[PDB]
Amino acid sequence: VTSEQWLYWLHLYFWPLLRVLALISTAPILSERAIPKRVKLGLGIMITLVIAPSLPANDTPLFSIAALWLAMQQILIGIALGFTMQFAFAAVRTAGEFIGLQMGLSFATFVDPGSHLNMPVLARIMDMLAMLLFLTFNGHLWLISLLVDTFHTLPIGSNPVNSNAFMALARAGGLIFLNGLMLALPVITLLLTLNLALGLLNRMAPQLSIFVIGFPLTLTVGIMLMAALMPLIAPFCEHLFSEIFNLLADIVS
Amino acid sequence: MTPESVMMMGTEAMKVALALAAPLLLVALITGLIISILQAATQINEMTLSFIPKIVAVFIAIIVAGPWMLNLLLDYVRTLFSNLPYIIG
Amino acid sequence: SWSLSVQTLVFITSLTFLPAILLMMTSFTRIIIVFGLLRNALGTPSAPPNQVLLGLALFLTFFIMSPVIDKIYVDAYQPFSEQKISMQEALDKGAQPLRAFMLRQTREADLALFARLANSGPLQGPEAVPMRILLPAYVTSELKTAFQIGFTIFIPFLIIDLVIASVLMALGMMMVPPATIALPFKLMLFVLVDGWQLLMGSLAQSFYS
Amino acid sequence: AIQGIEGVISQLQATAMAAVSFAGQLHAALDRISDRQAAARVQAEKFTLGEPGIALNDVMADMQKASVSMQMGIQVRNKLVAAYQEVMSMQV
Amino acid sequence: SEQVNYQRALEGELARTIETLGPVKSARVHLAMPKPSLFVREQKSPSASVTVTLEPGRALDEGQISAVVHLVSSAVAGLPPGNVTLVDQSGHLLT
Amino acid sequence: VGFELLDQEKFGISQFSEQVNYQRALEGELARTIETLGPVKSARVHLAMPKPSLFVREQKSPSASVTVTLEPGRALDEGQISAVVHLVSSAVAGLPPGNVTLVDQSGHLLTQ
Amino acid sequence: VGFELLDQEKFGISQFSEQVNYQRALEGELARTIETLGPVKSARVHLAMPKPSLFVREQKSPSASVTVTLEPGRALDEGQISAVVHLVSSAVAGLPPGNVTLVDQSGHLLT
Amino acid sequence: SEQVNYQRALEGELARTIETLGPVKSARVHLAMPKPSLFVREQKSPSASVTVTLEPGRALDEGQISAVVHLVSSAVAGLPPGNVTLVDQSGHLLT
Amino acid sequence: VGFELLDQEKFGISQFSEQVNYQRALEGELARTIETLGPVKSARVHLAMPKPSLFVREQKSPSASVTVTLEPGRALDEGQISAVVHLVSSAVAGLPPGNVTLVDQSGHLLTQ
Amino acid sequence: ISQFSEQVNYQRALEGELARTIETLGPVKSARVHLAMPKPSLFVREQKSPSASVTVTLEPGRALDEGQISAVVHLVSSAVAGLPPGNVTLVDQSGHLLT
Amino acid sequence: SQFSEQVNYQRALEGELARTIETLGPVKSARVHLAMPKPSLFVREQKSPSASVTVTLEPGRALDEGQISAVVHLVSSAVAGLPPGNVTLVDQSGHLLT
Repeated sequence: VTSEQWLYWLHLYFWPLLRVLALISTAPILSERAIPKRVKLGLGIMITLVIAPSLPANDTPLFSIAALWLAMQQILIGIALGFTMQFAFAAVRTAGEFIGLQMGLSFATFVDPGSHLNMPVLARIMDMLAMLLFLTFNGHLWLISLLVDTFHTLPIGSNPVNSNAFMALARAGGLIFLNGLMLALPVITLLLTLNLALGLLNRMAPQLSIFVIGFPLTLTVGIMLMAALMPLIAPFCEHLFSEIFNLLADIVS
Repeated sequence: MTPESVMMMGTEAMKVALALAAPLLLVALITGLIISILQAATQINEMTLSFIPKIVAVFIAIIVAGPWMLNLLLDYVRTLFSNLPYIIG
Repeated sequence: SWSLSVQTLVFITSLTFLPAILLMMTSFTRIIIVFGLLRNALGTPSAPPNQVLLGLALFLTFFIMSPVIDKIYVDAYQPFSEQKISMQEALDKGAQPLRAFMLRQTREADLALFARLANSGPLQGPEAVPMRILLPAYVTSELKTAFQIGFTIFIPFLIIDLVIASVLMALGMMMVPPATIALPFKLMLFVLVDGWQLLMGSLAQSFYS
Repeated sequence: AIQGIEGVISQLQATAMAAVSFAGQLHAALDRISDRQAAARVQAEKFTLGEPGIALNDVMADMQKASVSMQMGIQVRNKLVAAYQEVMSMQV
Repeated sequence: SEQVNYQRALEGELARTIETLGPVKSARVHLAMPKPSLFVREQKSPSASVTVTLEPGRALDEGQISAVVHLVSSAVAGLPPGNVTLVDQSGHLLT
Repeated sequence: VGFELLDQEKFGISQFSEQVNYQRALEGELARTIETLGPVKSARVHLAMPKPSLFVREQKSPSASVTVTLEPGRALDEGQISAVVHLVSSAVAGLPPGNVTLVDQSGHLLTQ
Repeated sequence: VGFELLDQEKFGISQFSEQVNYQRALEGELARTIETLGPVKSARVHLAMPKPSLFVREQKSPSASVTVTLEPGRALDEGQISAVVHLVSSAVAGLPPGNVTLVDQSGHLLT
Repeated sequence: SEQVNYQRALEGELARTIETLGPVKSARVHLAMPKPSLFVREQKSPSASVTVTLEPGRALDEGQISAVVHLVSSAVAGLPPGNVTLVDQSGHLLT
Repeated sequence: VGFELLDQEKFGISQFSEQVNYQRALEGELARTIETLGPVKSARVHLAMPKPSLFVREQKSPSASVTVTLEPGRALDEGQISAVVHLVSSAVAGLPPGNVTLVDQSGHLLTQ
Repeated sequence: ISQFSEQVNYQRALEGELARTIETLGPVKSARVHLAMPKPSLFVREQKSPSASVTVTLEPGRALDEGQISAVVHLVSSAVAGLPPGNVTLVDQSGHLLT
Repeated sequence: SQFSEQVNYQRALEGELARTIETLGPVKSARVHLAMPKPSLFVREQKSPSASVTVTLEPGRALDEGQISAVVHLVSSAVAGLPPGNVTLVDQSGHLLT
C-alpha cells in the first residue's frame, strides 16, 4: 500500500504535455508574447490533465535516446501544426504590405533596401484584422482539437515517418504568395491603371508631374479603394483558414 | 461579434482615417497641380520649386482644419472605447 | 475530520498555489493582456514601469472579484472558522461561487470543445459541468476576450500612423520616419480622451456585462 | 435536486446504452494519515482515561507509527512542491 | 445595415406568400429578432406579428391559422410558434 | 417613409445615424399597419429603445406609445386593443406588452 | 420642429451635435402627436436627458416639461392627462412618469 | 451577403422542382438556416416551410406529401424531415 | 436664437463652444414658452450649469434665474409660479426646483 | 470567383451532369438533382451525411424497374463523396416516392 | 485557382474514360462520373474514390461478363486508388451490369 507509482504517472503526463506545449509556443494567438509564460504553461498542463488518462501510457525511460527521439517527434508535430496555421497570417501580411507599398507609403525601400526605415502599417492593420477574424471563427479551439486528434493518426510511441510530406509544408510557402496575390489582384490593378493614367499626364508637357501630383492622389485613391475592399477579406479569410486546415489534415497523416 | 460587425467597424475606422487625411492630401495635390500647370504655361522646369509652396500650404491646412481633425479623431476613439464592452464575444 | 497536523499541512501547501489561482482562475489574466497590448500600441514598450501596471492590475482585480470573495467568505470561510464546517468541506463550498463566476464569462464553443475532448457524456445543463471542463474553457474564453479587446484597442493608434505617413508622403518627404512623428500624437490622443478612465471603465463593464 | 435525480437517471440510461485520479490519490493518502493519527490519539486519550484493556506498549507503538506516517506525508509534500516549482520555472 | 436589410426582405417575402393564400387579400409581417450571445447563458427567443386583410367575408379556418403559424415560425431561425401573433383587419386575434 | 427613407440612398453619417433611421422606419411601418385596420383613420407610433448602465448588471426594457385617430364613432374593441398591443410588442425586440401605451385622439388611454 | 428638419446640417458634426439633434427631433414629434389630441391646439415639449455620470452610486433619470394650449374651453380629462403622461414617458428611454410635468396655456399644472 | 444569396437561390430551385410536380401549379419555400447550441438541453434545428398551390382539384397523394418532405429535407444540410411543414393554398397542413 | 442659433455652424467649433451654444439655445426656448403663458409679456432665463465632482461636502446643484415681465397688472397665480418652476426644473438635467428663482419686472421674488 | 462561389459552382455542375446521365436513361424524359453537401463544425463528432433529392419525369407510361431505381441510387450516391445511398430520395413527376 | 484546376482535371479524366468506353464495339455512348474523396479540417480517414459509369449499347448489343470486367478494370486503374468494387456500371434501361 501507499505505492503511488510515480514513473507511470510521469510517463503518462509527460509526452502529451510536450506535444501540447510545443503547439502552444508556436500556434498563433496562443504563442503571442503578451500572454504571461505561466498562463501558457498552465493551459498546457490542464489540457494534458484532461487528455492524458484516456491515452495508452508509454513506458520508455526518460534516460534513453528513445526519450530524445520521442521529444523530437512531439516538438516537430507541434511546430509543424503551429507554423502551418501561421502561414495564413503570413499571406494576409504579404497582401497588406504590397497594397501599402503600391500606396507609396514607404518609398525608401526602393532606394535603400532594408535600411532600418520601413513601416508596413497596412500590413499590420490587416494582420490584426485577420487575428480578430480568426478569433471570431474559433480557429484556436480547432487547433487544440486537431492537436488532440493527431494522436489517433500518429500515436506518442515512436512511429516511422515519410518525406515529400515535409515538402508539402515547405511547398505551402507558395500559398503565402499565391493567395496573397488573390487578395491584392483587384485593388492593385486599379492602382496600376491610376499609375497608367499618371503616365498619360506625363506624356504631356515634360516634368511638372509625378512626385508632386501623383503621390497624394494615389494615396487617397488607395485609401478609399481598400477601405471599400475591407468587406472582401472575410470570405477570403475563411478560404485561407480552410486551405490551411485541410492541407494540415491531409499531410499530417 | 458577427463578421459583419467586424468588417463594419474596420470600414468605419478606415473611412475615419480617410476623412482625417483627405484635406491635407487634397491641398497638397491641388498646390502641386497648380504649380505644375503654371510651370507648363511659363515653360519653366525645375523639380524643386514645386516642393516649396506645398509645405506651406499643407502646414496652413493644420492651422485651419486641425481642430476639426482633433475633435473628430477623439470622438471616434472615445466612442470605440465606450462601445468596447458591448462588441465582446 | 483530518488531524490538526494534516489540516495545517494542507493549509500551508495550498498557500503555494496562489499565483496559479490569480492567473488561471481570476480576472487578472484578461486584466493584464490588455495592458501589455496597449503598451505595445502606444509605442513605449517600457513607459509605465511594469511593476506599475502589475499593481494597477492587482487593484483592479481586487475591486472586480469583490462579490465573489464576499460570497466565499460568508458561505465557506465564516462557517469553517467557527468550527461548523470541516476543512475538507469549506473548499468544496467555496469553489462554487468561483466556478459560477468562471461560467458567467466562459463562452460556449469552448465548453462544447472541452466536453468533447474529455469523452464525457452529454451535459444537458450547466449544472453537470465539472471543474476539469470549466477551467480550460474559462482560460480560453478569457484569452480570446482579452485579445479581442486589445485588437480593437490597437486600431486608432495604427490609424494615426497611417494618416501621418500619408500626409508626410503628400509633400515628398519620403525619408522622414513616421513613427517618430506619430508617437507624440498618440500620446496626445491617449491624454485627451481620458485614456485611462475610459479604458478602466470599459474593462470593468466588460467583466460586469 | 429534482433535476439532479433526473440527471442521475440520465447517467443510468447512459450506462445501459454503453453496456481514481492523482488528486483523489493524494486526498486518500491524507485521509489515511489523518485517520491513523486520530486513532493513535484516541487510544492515548483512552489510556490516560484509565479504561481497562489499553496497554502502554500499544499506545507508544501507535504513536511511533503515527509520527513516522506524518513524516512521510511531510516529505511527499516537500518533494511535490519542489517538482511543481520546477515545472512552473519551465520556459514556454 | 446588411442585417436590417435581410430582416426587411424576409418580412416582405413572408407577407407575399401569406397574401397568396386564397382568403388573404394583403399581409403585413413584423419580425423582432433579438441580439445573439455566444456565452453559456444569455439567450432570447425572437417574435413575429402578422396582420392579414381578408377578402370580403373570407374567414380563415383553424387549420389555416395553424399553417400561417407554421410558415412564419419556420422562416425565422429559432422562432417558437407560440411567439407568432396573427391578427385580422378588425383587430381580432386569430391566435 | 420608413424603409423608403433608408432607400433615399443617403450617406449614413454613422452607426448612430443608421440606428435612428431603423427606429424611424419601424415606427412608420407599425403606424401603417395600425391605420390599415378598419376603425383606425391614422396612427402614430413612438418607440423608446433603452440604454445600458456602466457597472450595473441590472437591466430594463424598451417602451412604446401609440396614438390612434378613429373613424367618426368607430370605438376600438377590447380584443382590438389587445391585438394592437400584441403587434407593437412583437415588432420591437424584447418589448414587454405592459410597456405599450395606446391612446385615442381625445386623450383616453385605451390600454392600462 | 421636424425629424428631417435637423436631418442635414452638412457634416463636421461633433457627435454632441448628433445627440442634440435627436433630442430636438423627439421633442418635435411628441409635441406633434400631443397637438393631434382633439382638445389640444398646440403643444411644446422640453426634454432634459441627463448625460451619464460615473460620480453617483447609481444612474439618474431624465425629466420632461409639456406645455399645452387648449381649444377655447376644451378642458383636458383626467384620463387625458394620464394618456399624455404615458406617451411622453414611453418616448424617453427610462423616463419615470412622475418626472413628466403637464401645464396649460394659463400656467395651471395638470400633473 | 454570400450566404443569404445561397439561401435565396436554393429556396428558388426547390420551389421550382416542387412546381414541376404534376398537381402543383406554384410553390413557395422558406428556409430557416441558423446556428445551433451544444449542451443547451433541448436546442433546435434547421426548418422549412413549403406552401403549394394546386391545380383546380389536384389533391396531393400521401406519397406526394412524403416525396415533397424527402426532397426538401435532403436539399438542406442536416434538415430533419419532421421540421418540414407543407401547406396548401387554403391553409390546410398537408404534413 | 435658441435652436435657430445652432444652424450656421463653422467647422471650427470647440466642445466648449458646442456646450455654451446648447446652454444659450435652451435658455432661449425656455424664455419663449414662459412668454406663451398669458400673463407674461417677456421672459429672460439664465442657467448656471457647472461641474459635478463627488465629495458630498461640496456639491453645487445646477441653478436657474427667471425674470418675467407681466402684462399691465397681470399678477402671476401661486399655481402659475409653481408651473414656471416645474417647467424650468424639468428642462435642465438634474435641476432641483428649489434652485429656480422667479422674479418680476419690479424685483419682487415670486418664488422663495 | 470566391472560394465559396467556387464550391457552389462545383455543386451546380455536379447536379447538372447527374441529371444529364439520369435523363439519358431510356424511361427518363427529364431529371432534376438537388444536392445538400453538409458543414464540419467544432461542436460535433461524425459530420452529417450528405443528402440528395432526385426528381424524374418518365416517358408516357414508362414505369421505372426496381433495378432502375437501384441503379439511379448507386449512380447518385457514388457521384457525391461519402453519400450514403439511404440518403438518396427518388421521386416521379406525380410525387410517388420510388426509393 | 487550385480548386478550379482540380475540377478541370476531374472533368478531363471523365471525358477520356467515357471516350475509350464508347470506342468499344457494343457501346454507342458512355457517361462517367467520378467522386474523388475529400479532406477534413480534423480527423484522419480515407474515402476510397467511387465511379458511376452509364453505357448506351447499340440495338441489342448486350455486354459480355468479360466486358463488364474490362470496363471495371479500365475505370478503376484510371483513378488513383480506385477499388474496383466502388465502380458501378449501368445500361441505358437502368440495369446494373456490375
